[PDB]
Amino acid sequence: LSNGFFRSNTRSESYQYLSNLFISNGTLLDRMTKTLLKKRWLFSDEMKIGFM
Amino acid sequence: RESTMPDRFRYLTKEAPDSPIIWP
Repeated sequence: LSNGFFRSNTRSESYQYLSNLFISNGTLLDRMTKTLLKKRWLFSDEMKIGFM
Repeated sequence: RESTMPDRFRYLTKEAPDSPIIWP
């Protein structure tokens, strides 16, 4: 299995890009987690409202 | 009473009254 070290590094770069994108927009997920803890149920219209 | 129901839909589980007929 010479094809096991290739997928791992691809997922590593995917994780790095996801981390770099999530770090800058951390306030969005922070307020959104506060909202989810506040009101138990949650939809996509609330996504688009709370993207600010 | 604890329930797994969202807060937005709470008004949709009650039967609203209707205006009675008046033309007779």
